[PDB]
Amino acid sequence: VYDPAQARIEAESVKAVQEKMAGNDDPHFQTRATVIKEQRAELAKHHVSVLWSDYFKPPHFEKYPELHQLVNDTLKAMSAAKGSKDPATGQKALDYIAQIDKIFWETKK
Amino acid sequence: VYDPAQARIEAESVKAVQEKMAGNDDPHFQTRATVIKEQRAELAKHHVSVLWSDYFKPPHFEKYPELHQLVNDTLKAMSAAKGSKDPATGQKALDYIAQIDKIFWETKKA
Amino acid sequence: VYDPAQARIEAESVKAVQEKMAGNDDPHFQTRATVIKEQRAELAKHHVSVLWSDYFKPPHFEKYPELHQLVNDTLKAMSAAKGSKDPATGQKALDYIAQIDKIFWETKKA
Amino acid sequence: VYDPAQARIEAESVKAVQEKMAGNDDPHFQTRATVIKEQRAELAKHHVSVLWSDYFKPPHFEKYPELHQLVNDTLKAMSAAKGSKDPATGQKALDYIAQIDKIFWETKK
Amino acid sequence: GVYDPAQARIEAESVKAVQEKMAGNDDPHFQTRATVIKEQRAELAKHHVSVLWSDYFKPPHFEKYPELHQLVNDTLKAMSAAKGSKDPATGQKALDYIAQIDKIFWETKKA
Amino acid sequence: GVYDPAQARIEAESVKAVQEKMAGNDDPHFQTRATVIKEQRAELAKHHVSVLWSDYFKPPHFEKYPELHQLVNDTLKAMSAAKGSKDPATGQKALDYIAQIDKIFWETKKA
Repeated sequence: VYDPAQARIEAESVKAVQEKMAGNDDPHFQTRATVIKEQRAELAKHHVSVLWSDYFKPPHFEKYPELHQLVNDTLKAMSAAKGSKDPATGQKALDYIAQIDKIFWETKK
Repeated sequence: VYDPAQARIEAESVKAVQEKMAGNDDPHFQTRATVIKEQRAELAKHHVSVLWSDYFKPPHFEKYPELHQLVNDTLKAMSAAKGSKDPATGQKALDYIAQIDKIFWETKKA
Repeated sequence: VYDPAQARIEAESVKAVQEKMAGNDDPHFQTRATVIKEQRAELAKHHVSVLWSDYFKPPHFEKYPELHQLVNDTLKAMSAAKGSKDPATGQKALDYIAQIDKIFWETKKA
Repeated sequence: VYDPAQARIEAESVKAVQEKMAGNDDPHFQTRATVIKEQRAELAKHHVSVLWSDYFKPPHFEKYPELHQLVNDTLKAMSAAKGSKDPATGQKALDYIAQIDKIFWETKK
Repeated sequence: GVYDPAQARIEAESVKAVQEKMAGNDDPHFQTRATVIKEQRAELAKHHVSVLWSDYFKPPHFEKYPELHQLVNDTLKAMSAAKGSKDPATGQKALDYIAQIDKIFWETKKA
Repeated sequence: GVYDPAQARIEAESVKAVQEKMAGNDDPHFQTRATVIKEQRAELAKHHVSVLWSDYFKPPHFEKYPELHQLVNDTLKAMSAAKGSKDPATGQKALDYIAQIDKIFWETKKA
């Protein structure tokens, strides 16, 4: 059922929207890309938060003690991106989702 | 950016919920699982629709004359699964999404 | 029960918001109206989609071979309106919905 | 922009779902029709509440003094229907929306 | 289940909090984000206020307090004005209105 | 804008309120409606608790209170158990957990 792919696609969409904000400076487009970035950001946050609450059971946290702070930093990096036009912040959020994805599949093997 | 993975994952939750409905008889669980199935089914229907309306542009409908119908047959297979406890109806929906995933990537490479 | 009135009313909010964007220059209002236009546009797109997936059954697609495309052209006309301040793009979307409303009722009588 | 047609279609859907609950007694269908009835009911309530807050301006209330309690009774009748399997409660909610619709069009003339 | 205007107050306190942050800044991005947040939080403030009126407040509450109907409407309208404005004063007018509904709320929990 | 666990508490108080109404009744319709409401309100309780953890609580709050991370996870999981159960005791376990996060919340508003 669970997959971090839903967090990736929404966060891949945040960076995509940020790259497009650089090559167009029209007020209407800027506003629209801010409305979509806020929605896609909160959705990415939800999917990451769900992985932490509903999937990762108590023995997983005893196995990877840094997981708790990682999920928090992932959510926080995504909130920074939600507030930024810089694609690097969206990529920081993607790099943070990749770390969770690595740990996620290491619990399916 | 789009990816039919969003539809598949939500459709995979439907078949998984249908299967959990056969190993438990408790009225409260049957009720909860029905609510969840109704939620993920309409979410899967949303993701399939969005692909069709926002991703798939006119050159794709000319290259794939069957695409229009494949999407409608998926949305209806998923509506069937939404009102069925049978894991097969959910597996039928997943198989239609698999046909959309194949066409999707053939338009991403070249 | 279904009715394309739900799509038309939300699409009518889009054209009305586009028109209000031409008589005011205030940055805050342009911003608010853009947010609202993005909201009602996707709501209109939802109502058009739901007609196509849940109401329109296979005998309708055989009777109207152009229905599949009419719905996709509406969803795209509405996506154009969503990213345009031009009242015409919103009126183009309303005109496509009007073609869906005509076909809708022809299948309700007989 | 505003139209009570959105409240009608959702409340016409509540009565429709209640009629179908009478001709089928299978636990799965009953649960599904309860999930759809709860959603369609809250949506009907929202559209009626919006007509009252966003459309009807202060001179309209000075013109029809019974409007305030009508909108409340409409919302309450719809909450009774949300809780009932009886189609008559859904029709009571529809009859109450018809009264608002009558007053609505009498403000457009 | 359980109702409380504290839900309406917090989403309405968010509208004023956003309007105060819009005064010291000028950045096209920050201004836009605040408007998106103000539109959503004001619409949520309007939902909670409407819920108390329909779902919580029963018919005798309308006889005992005849002013309640017009008060809830003026709160919802004040919250629409706050949604449309950038001025913290219109956001505070809605908090003043919610405070009045809050006073009537706890009076009925005593009844 | 402004955060408060009172949002999490009320949606979590609704879960227990629903579970108590499920005990005295047996009606197939009333039982179903309560389950739909319990699923929605518990999922909303889980949202607010998650929001406080990511959006409100900053990094020094995690150093000062090292137990916070596991507490929020156990609250979210306790709320998942309440969502799955009909017993008011599991709905109260989540209120006990939220009460602990509430204590830590007001301590940081003093800091």
